[PDB]
Amino acid sequence: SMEKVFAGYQARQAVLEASASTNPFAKGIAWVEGELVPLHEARIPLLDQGFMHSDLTYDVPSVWDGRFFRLDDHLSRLEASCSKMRLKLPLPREEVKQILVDMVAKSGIRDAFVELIVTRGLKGVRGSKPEELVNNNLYMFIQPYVWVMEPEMQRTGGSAIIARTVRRVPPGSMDPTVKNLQWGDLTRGMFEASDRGATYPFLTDGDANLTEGSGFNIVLVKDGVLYTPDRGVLEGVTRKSVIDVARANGIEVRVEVVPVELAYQCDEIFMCTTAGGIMPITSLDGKPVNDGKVGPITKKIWDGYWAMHYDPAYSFEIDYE
Amino acid sequence: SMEKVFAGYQARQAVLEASASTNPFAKGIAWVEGELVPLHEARIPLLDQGFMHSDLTYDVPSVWDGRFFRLDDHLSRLEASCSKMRLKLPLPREEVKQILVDMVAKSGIRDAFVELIVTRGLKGVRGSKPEELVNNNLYMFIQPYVWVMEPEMQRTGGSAIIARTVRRVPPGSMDPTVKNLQWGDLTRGMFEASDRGATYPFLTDGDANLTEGSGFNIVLVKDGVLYTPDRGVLEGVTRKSVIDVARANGIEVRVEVVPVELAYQCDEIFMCTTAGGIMPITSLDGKPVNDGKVGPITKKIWDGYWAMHYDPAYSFEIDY
Amino acid sequence: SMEKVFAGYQARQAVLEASASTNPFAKGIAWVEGELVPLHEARIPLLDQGFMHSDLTYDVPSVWDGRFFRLDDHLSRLEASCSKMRLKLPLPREEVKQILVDMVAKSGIRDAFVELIVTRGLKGVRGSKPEELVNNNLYMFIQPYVWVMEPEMQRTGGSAIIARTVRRVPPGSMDPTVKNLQWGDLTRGMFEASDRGATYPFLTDGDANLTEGSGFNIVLVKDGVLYTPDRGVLEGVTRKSVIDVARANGIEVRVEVVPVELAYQCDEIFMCTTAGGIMPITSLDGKPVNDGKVGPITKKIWDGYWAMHYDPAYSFEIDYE
Amino acid sequence: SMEKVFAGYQARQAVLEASASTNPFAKGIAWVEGELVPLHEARIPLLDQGFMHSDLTYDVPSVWDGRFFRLDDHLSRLEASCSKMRLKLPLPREEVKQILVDMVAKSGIRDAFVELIVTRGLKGVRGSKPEELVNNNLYMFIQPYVWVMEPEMQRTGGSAIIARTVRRVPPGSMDPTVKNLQWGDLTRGMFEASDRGATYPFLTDGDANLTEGSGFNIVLVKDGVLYTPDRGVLEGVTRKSVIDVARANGIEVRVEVVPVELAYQCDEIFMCTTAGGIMPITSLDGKPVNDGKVGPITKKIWDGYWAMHYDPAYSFEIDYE
Ligand SMILES: [Cl-]
Ligand SMILES: [Cl-]
Ligand SMILES: [Cl-]
Ligand SMILES: [Cl-]
Ligand SMILES: [Cl-]
Ligand SMILES: [Cl-]
Ligand SMILES: [Cl-]
Ligand SMILES: [Cl-]
Ligand SMILES: [Cl-]
Ligand SMILES: [Cl-]
Ligand SMILES: [Cl-]
Ligand SMILES: [Cl-]
Ligand SMILES: [Cl-]
Ligand SMILES: [Cl-]
Ligand SMILES: [Cl-]
Ligand SMILES: [Cl-]
Ligand SMILES: [Cl-]
Ligand SMILES: [Cl-]
Ligand SMILES: [Cl-]
Ligand SMILES: [Cl-]
Ligand SMILES: [Cl-]
Ligand SMILES: [Cl-]
Ligand SMILES: [Cl-]
Ligand SMILES: [Cl-]
Ligand SMILES: [Cl-]
Ligand SMILES: [Cl-]
Ligand code: NA
Repeated sequence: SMEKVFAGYQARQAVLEASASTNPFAKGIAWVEGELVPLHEARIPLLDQGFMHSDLTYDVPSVWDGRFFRLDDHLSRLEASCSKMRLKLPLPREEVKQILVDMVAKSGIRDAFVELIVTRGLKGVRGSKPEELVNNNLYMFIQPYVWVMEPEMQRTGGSAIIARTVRRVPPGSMDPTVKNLQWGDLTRGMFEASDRGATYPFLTDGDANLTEGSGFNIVLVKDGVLYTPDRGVLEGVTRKSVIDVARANGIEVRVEVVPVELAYQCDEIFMCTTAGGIMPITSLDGKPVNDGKVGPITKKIWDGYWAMHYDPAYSFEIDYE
Repeated sequence: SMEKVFAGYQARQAVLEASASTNPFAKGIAWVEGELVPLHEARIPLLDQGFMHSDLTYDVPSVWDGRFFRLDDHLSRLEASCSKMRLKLPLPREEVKQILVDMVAKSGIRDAFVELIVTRGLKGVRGSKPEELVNNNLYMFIQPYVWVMEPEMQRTGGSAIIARTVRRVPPGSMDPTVKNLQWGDLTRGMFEASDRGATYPFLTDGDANLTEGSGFNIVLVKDGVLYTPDRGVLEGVTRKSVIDVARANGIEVRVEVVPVELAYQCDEIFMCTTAGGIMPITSLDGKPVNDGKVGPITKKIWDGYWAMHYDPAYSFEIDY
Repeated sequence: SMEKVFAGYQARQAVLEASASTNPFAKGIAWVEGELVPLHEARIPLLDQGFMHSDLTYDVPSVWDGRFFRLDDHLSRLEASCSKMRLKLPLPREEVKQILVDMVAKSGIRDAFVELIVTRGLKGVRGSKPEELVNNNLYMFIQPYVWVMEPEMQRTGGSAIIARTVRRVPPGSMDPTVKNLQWGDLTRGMFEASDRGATYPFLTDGDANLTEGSGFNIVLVKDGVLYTPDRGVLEGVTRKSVIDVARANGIEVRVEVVPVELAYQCDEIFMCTTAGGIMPITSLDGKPVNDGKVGPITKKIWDGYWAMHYDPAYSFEIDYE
Repeated sequence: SMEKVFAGYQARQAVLEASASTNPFAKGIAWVEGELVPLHEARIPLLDQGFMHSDLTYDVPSVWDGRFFRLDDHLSRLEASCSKMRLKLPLPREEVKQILVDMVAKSGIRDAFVELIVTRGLKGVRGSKPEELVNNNLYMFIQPYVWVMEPEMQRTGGSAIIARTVRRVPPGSMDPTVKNLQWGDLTRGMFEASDRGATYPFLTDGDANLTEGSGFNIVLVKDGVLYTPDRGVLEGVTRKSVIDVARANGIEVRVEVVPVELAYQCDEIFMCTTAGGIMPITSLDGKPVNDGKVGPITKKIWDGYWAMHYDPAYSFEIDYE
């Protein structure tokens, strides 16, 4: 149930904040050039191309109730993203896995936002031969779980708008399956949502089709069928878990081109991302979605998603010692 | 004169190199939270939104022969970029000017690449009211002049391609008049150019029109008339200087939609940006541009652009 | 003041409507291969490439109160469209205008919809040399004045929507300054407007900018300044007349890129085309434009536009004997 | 065996030519308002919206060696196209099939190009209720088989270019799965190919991906795998047959987004459409495709495609009495 899941998070959260006075990693821990530092003290070289030209890729696994969730899927996506950008994970994947879990155990964080960043390094791409672009930089940090939609808002649903002043960066400019931090369009959508009195922007592809929002995939529900865009979006691990939950309940999920018009004619809407999970949308463009309540299929997806966090096929326990 | 301008630069480079053993700022100086540090030692907070989400704007003025070139145009464009992104220059504009001048003077660099970065700060835009987004961060650094085209290549021109695996980010996603560091498409084009045996990628808008390249504007020349794209590109200060020079010489500049086909049927091609100046392109898609030599109008713009660096209306001397 | 012009047309309508029994051309007259036939009896070859592949351009001048309005501008734009499409007006422009006034004369129509069509001919472009594509076909007809907005609606303003299920054909696909009959996107927009309970669709370029609608240009007014898109649209003769009226009245004109958001924050909206003239819009997306009344700048352009039809510099009288 | 197919076609061509003196339908037959006329005498009303605004859909089945090829697949696609455009086939599809067979038998054409056109009718969409737009018009005609690539050129393959002055109309403007005659972009591409010394234009989607050409789908072959675009194109019946032949031969076909770069790195290229069949491309942008010869996998698809014309699951024999 939703109340039991959030009550456990609130308990573990309070325990974490009580440890902050004696554990300098309780607010987060970062890995910078082989050194573990408190997150809010972490610094990176100004000349790092991940800053100078956002020449990087990244990925965000999570920890819930002391259990890493689908970590191997995120590490595999990071490696695929690195290869698409001609980057290379600077450490063996097995060592990265050991460092990540050790950082979580040192922080004591039971519900964690985990981020890995692989940047081009100190040498820019311009005027460089491929041989001198191999010293890629790696940054990792753990921090308390981040909510794109706060737990209280998940009980009643959120408000969204179809963005009309900004469209998603097309794949011909930037591959949206390569997770990146070049959030120019998404930051614009967030400003438009604030100007229009809503919280979440839904960005189109400029061809009257839905893509994704500012840090989440979009799923529409109409007549017992789930619809989510197949192109122009990140292939989210949460979205993959949504498909797993729907298949277990005999619910069809159509991963295809989704017209904007369907968002106005569907029964339920919810957002999905690692930093938040399953987040219902009960208002669109100032009007309620159907009856303005969290739909029944959304709760089924919501309940199943968090149940997967204790399935040993998708999670493993962390030894905090 | 190309040889005269470059010979002066190489001579000043020897002076800078000889000073490096006793000046820790000779390789660059950075301004971080009110502190001046050697550029290669400068560090920024990991949680800065300029890194966490590239939530920033920036601008790049330059120094040549100890003269700041068109600094007030770059400072004004940075302020216009900040307002468009709901950022604000964290220091008064005049105070920023004196810091940059003092930074250049401390470094001893006579030909300088100067960069100013304004990021959102330590708090992200997501789930935030406008009041908690006013603590923007400022980063500035001086570094030796950066060449998108090396001086020796400018004498003969470079090789370019029309990018076919990537197109420019449309203005409906990111305003290209707001200078930003989200170079996803530009970095892809640089890889495609390397894959195809050329140096400079020319990105289209996907609608079969030219836009800009990986850090430079594009100007085509046909029958004595300059053509440069009017939308989907940065309004470069170098491009504005090109128009200034062509204005003084009676050369018509057409800032309009430029179709891709014109790049294959023009007489001269050259790029322009602060990090390099006027850079001729004598080869396109593996084929020569006209006669494969640097064109006469390009040389006219070239000579006029560098003479502008000693015009008091566009520059001022730095007291080292 | 609308009444004088409308009553003139309404009274001239009765003279034409009462002459329907006697006049075989009161409902229209067409020019097909050198012969003149009643409009609703005209026929074209099935193999004409103007039908087989919409391989044509066209233009619509008009007659008002027995005065051809800016006919030479429409003829020049037609010749420009032909050259851009590698077509050629199959008769000297001088013979075309003489044939045109003769057709209006025999029809007796005082307020007429005139349409010229130049098609590729009977031979298709596919697998053909340039020399085999020179026999272009010409089709011309006169028709009673067509209103994209009824005169009664023009006094109160109409309802419009920003199309969300369709966007305008980009110039890189089809040159919108070459007037064509490939209305696939405009027809979809008209269906969307009917679906959403409005009359007129406003199509975007997919990049959150305004373009044009189904057969008209769009003009926005805010703080006494006219705004109309500068690309991706037809350079309409009515729009050029709107700008001309603005020149004579000291109005600032901004022919530039108009973002979609300006339509939701402007003071007045009106559309313009030869088939209807100046056509106000007082409702957008189900909400009133400003105060929902025909704004003062629109009424100013409206009165000036129809006064040009009696200006000898822009019109000339037809001799009906 | 390309000779076996082409020689049989030439023998039937000689028989049809000798009958042209006595048969007025040997050059084609058209169905216009229930009347059968010689194709080159067929006329349509000028005011038909299929001409006035290209407000129509169409489809092209074919006859080979006296056998209709996949006719019901074309009729089903025609019905799906009509429904998407809010049109309706003006006759029962079984009667339409009976009429088509009767026209082919009456013409004596053994290898035929068959075209069916459904237009909006005489009343335009602009300012109309759904009731007044139900009188759709139907045009059908038979004519000798049309070759987008001549049989002799199919032996050595043709030359193509990636169009750089034009891009395909995006689906947000016009649905490419709805076969239409609004060939504005395709005609421009055909002119660019002629300007650049090539025969066939390959149009991109504007996002550095391949779509289709001027009346054909595009298939790339690399390392034994077939690639063809999954969006922005017509879902061709010939393309469907290509997938059928490749599946019967254990050859993988990937219907997915195809980057432009793959066209410059692949082993074989061929086009496919009803009017011509499998058409190899051995030159791209003035350079040979691999060795410049018709590839082995292309010939395998070529042989299987024509063998399908005698498979009872994809063809049926016409009784010419
Ligand atoms: Cl609490
Ligand atoms: Cl994202
Ligand atoms: Cl986030
Ligand atoms: Cl299905
Ligand atoms: Cl649906
Ligand atoms: Cl376990
Ligand atoms: Cl354990
Ligand atoms: Cl000097
Ligand atoms: Cl003229
Ligand atoms: Cl033909
Ligand atoms: Cl269509
Ligand atoms: Cl849009
Ligand atoms: Cl109309
Ligand atoms: Cl019109
Ligand atoms: Cl009279
Ligand atoms: Cl043979
Ligand atoms: Cl009409
Ligand atoms: Cl027989
Ligand atoms: Cl029926
Ligand atoms: Cl070429
Ligand atoms: Cl699609
Ligand atoms: Cl298919
Ligand atoms: Cl590839
Ligand atoms: Cl069957
Ligand atoms: Cl069958
Ligand atoms: Cl048979
Ligand atoms: Na959008």
